[PDB]
Amino acid sequence: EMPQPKTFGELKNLPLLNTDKPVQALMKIADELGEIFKFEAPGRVTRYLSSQRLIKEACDESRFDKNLSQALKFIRDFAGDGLATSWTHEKNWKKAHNILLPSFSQQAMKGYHAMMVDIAVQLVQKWERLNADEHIEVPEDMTRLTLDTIGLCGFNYRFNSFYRDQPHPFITSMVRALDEAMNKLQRANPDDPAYDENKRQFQEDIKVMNDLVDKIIADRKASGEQSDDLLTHMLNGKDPETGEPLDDENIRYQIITFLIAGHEPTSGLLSFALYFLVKNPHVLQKAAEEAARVLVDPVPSYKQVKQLKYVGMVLNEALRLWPTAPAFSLYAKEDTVLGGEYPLEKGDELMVLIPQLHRDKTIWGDDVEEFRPERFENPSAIPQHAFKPFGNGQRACIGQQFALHEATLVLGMMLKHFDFEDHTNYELDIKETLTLKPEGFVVKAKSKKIPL
Ligand code: HEM
Ligand SMILES: O=C(CCCCn1ccnc1)N[C@@H](Cc1ccccc1)C(=O)O
Repeated sequence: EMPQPKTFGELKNLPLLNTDKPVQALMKIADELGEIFKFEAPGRVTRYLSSQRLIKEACDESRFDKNLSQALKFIRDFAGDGLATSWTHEKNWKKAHNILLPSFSQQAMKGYHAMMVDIAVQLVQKWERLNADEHIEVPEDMTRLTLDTIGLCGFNYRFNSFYRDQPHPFITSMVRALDEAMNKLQRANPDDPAYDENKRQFQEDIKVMNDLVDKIIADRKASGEQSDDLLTHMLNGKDPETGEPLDDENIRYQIITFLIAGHEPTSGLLSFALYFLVKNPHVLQKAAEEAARVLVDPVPSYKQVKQLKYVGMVLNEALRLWPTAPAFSLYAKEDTVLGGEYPLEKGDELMVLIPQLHRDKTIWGDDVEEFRPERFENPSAIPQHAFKPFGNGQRACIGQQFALHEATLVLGMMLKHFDFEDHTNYELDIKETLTLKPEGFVVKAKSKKIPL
């Protein structure tokens, strides 16, 4: 009874994801098959959920817990039992959860703001300093910004991305390791000697990341500056339940986890937000008007960022259309029936296909493809589990407020400081990595010539 997309013999559905854009492939499948489809691969089955109707059940934490998708399982080879790749039942998940949640308290957020502004100003300055007719490589610069922000705010580490015309080596290795991790989904015989080089490159890339992590830790140890940041909590915070701090190994995984998680989807969000803004000039103008009205100081204060309501709406609407961490996986904690209709056995896996959730016309109306920030004029109007860019429940994104604050600040500053032109009439082309990004999205920015 459950729809299932086309199969490939013994490979079952797995070749469907042998594409550069698997999330978009799954969205198309969802478009065809509806709110739920079974997806089989050799030795694996999951069910992709796309309707709020079913996802609200899936989001019942008494019935389902976070599952490590194959992607996360393979990413776990270097993210280990960091927060994102740990099972809820692993001691280190709840420990690190409890230890690191304070890093995203309101007070923490205020504390990050200055460094977020530091990086944002670097972005603005970069764009201010472009010559006539030069253009902005949007995902690239958003990723420079987000990486630097998480590095600086989180770890008091400067990736100095705006000093580089190429991504920081960490990124290069992180991108290749993520990609290798996700390529393993397709690999029938992962121990085939043909993948020895992939294994070597994987370890080399993991070593690059870990070397940077070791440097972040050593620099913090050696530091004479007082820090009270995410790393501080990693190195010193004690879990109230266990009384225990994170052990060294987990700290390292958390650093890797947060460097990755703390920058990748946010960069996508910013990129998509700017994409949608330049595609929707009335929206852009409204957002710009808000930025101009609110950001009355040379650098935004924390409170001003919080007053960028419409910018927040823009970001939420971008997350609605292109949630940059576009899926998460769940497993049935016990036998349960989904939707009154689909019996699941304990351990059965679900995938929540967030972009498709966000296109559930029964929630959003028929105009789901339109970019309408006003959908979020009162976010509380959105039904529960209808809008899930940050995942669910206690396994939701710990960094959501950081992401949104950063993105609101940055977008606000961008909108305050520049007019943007979609000079190429850019054709959305969504590159799928760990996140989604509008690949090749370029704009031209005309400074409003507002000093910092
Ligand atoms: C707009 C940007 C972001 C989006 C869309 C996003 C999305 C998500 C989603 C969907 C999950 C759940 C994944 C799952 O259940 O498998 C998640 C978890 C997580 N995110 Fe984010 N995220 C963003 C930014 C960030 C930031 C800025 C940080 C850290 C500073 C971060 C750190 C994490 C961590 C550590 C987890 C795992 C939480 C846990 O399981 O304990 N993310 N994110
Ligand atoms: O589920 C995840 C992993 C989601 C990670 C989201 N994310 C980002 C940051 N934090 C969490 N991919 C999806 C889509 C997919 C399928 C095959 C190959 C690659 C991708 C799936 O396997 O169905």
